[PDB]
Amino acid sequence: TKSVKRGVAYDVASPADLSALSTGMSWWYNWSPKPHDRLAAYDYAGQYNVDFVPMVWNANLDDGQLKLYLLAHPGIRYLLVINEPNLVDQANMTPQAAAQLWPRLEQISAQTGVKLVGPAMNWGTMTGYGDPVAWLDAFYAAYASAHQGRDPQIDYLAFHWYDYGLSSMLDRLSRYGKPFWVTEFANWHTLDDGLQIDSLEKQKQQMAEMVTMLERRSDVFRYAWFTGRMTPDPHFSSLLDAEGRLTELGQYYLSLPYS
Repeated sequence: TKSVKRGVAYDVASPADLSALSTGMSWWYNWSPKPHDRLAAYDYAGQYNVDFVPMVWNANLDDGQLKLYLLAHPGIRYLLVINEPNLVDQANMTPQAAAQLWPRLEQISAQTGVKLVGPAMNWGTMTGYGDPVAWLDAFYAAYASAHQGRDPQIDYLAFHWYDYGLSSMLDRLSRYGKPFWVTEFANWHTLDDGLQIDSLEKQKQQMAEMVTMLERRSDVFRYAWFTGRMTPDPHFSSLLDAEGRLTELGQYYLSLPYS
């Protein structure tokens, strides 16, 4: 038994890594429409009690291939859409470009039953749209313009955050009246102010604070820690080390209480 909210943002490739994660982790995603090819002939849901959630990263979408996959995996009830549109190095989609895509996503929702989770917002780099509120206001106005004043279908907003104040950013984004998935988080504060996360204890402290807060929010359905492994790892953000082995952080993550 474990939290339905608790996930990882990582392209899990190894069944051994699922053995390690699955004691506390309910789900994962890999920024892509299908799991890693290594897992194709493994019943991961039945053996590890984990689910994979597909994602449409940007407008480069093979609608037919995704529909075919979702319809044959009716256990999949959610589709993550649009990875950080206001970041030029990520989805890099203007409000209009996202409005133009959206009916294709709504069609996939009607044809398969999946709820749309996204766009996945952060503080951005796109000219004029650093503030996710400015980007989302514009996306809502663009979509409503094209559809006789109807709002875009948003079942859940998604959010990524690598700093203090995650609860304050969710409060600010509540103005849309939508619940959230927080699909990337960790604390990567770096500036020399006393708050820099420059030790494992400090990442463990901030993981406990953030996880407790996300577990206790009724408007947060799922979250995903960033990430399984990375190198270099200056904030000690990795949950995994050797194939099939947790780090101290990973063991700690899986042990945390939940609602």
